[PDB]
Amino acid sequence: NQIDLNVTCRYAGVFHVEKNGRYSISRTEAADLCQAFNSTLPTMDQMKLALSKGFETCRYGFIEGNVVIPRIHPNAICAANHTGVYILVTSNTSHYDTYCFNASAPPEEDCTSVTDLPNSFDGPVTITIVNRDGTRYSKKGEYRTHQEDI
Ligand SMILES: C[C@@H]1CN(C(=O)c2cnsn2)[C@@H](C)CO1
Repeated sequence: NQIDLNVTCRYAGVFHVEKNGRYSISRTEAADLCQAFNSTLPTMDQMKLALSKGFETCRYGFIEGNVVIPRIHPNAICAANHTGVYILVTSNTSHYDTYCFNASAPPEEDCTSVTDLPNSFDGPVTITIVNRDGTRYSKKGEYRTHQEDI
């Protein structure tokens, strides 16, 4: 009973979280997941400031109100070559990655590793935070509050 959470650097508190190496997070699960990181879904303004500090990914993820990809460099296979905060307009499906915002993080680029999931609750799952440099932090618990997400 294991969940891997791959996380990035933070940029003005905003970071990306991919669960189990595939698009697998619902909107309800995303809010609960950021809450376990003492974080919230970023606002569009918070995401635009993170972008300005150096944040980009090549993966769709929830923010408050939309599903987006922050892009700095145009790449044909990432958000159809767009730059800026690219907003997903048309999709049949409901599961993506998520972004999270931690107000207590540093103001600009923070590429240190994430070493804790401070607000997860008691439960049976081995939850492993996997950093881009491969460093891992694991704990037994749960973060999903909606049964349909389990
Ligand atoms: C990234 C922020 C802070 N954080 C960390 O584990 C951390 C430790 N050192 S740097 N980042 C988690 C609470 C998620 O929200």
